[PDB]
Amino acid sequence: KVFGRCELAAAMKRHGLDNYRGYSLGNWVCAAKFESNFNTQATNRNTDGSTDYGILQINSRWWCNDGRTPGSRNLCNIPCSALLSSDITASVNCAKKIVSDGNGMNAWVAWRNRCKGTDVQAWIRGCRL
Ligand SMILES: [Cl-]
Ligand SMILES: [Cl-]
Ligand SMILES: [Cl-]
Ligand SMILES: [Cl-]
Ligand SMILES: [Cl-]
Ligand SMILES: [Cl-]
Ligand SMILES: [Cl-]
Ligand SMILES: [Cl-]
Ligand SMILES: [Cl-]
Ligand SMILES: [Cl-]
Ligand SMILES: [Cl-]
Ligand SMILES: [Cl-]
Ligand SMILES: [Cl-]
Ligand SMILES: [Cl-]
Ligand code: NA
Ligand code: NA
Ligand code: NA
Ligand code: NA
Ligand code: NA
Ligand code: NA
Ligand code: NA
Ligand code: NA
Repeated sequence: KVFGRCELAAAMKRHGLDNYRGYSLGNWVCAAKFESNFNTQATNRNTDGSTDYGILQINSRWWCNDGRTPGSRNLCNIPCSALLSSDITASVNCAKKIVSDGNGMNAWVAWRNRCKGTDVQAWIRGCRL
């Protein structure tokens, strides 16, 4: 599923991401834009052989099991495929664990490089929330 910008903002807010660990909703929407272009089915392979899955490109190195990432962990206790669902529950629940692990949203390189310090409010501008 490819979410609309405000559609995704609403879904994230409902799932408790607005101001989760202090990160306003616009941060999450911005992260999602640059990670996946709002596409739940997005996948990308990392240089180390791990793979990123879903709207927030959660990595199989630590967070989900895909059966093909040697020496990796599955800290969200989910098959990586669950992160590709049209229902973003699994992605959000896992993102909550990731963002709580010490480095906040810096875990998402694209957030650090493209959203951090920017006017992220613009990402939820005009949305009925
Ligand atoms: Cl779609
Ligand atoms: Cl957009
Ligand atoms: Cl809502
Ligand atoms: Cl915001
Ligand atoms: Cl992989
Ligand atoms: Cl994801
Ligand atoms: Cl990696
Ligand atoms: Cl594995
Ligand atoms: Cl594990
Ligand atoms: Cl599994
Ligand atoms: Cl959803
Ligand atoms: Cl933080
Ligand atoms: Cl990570
Ligand atoms: Cl900011
Ligand atoms: Na899009
Ligand atoms: Na497996
Ligand atoms: Na799926
Ligand atoms: Na999803
Ligand atoms: Na889900
Ligand atoms: Na950018
Ligand atoms: Na930017
Ligand atoms: Na920010």
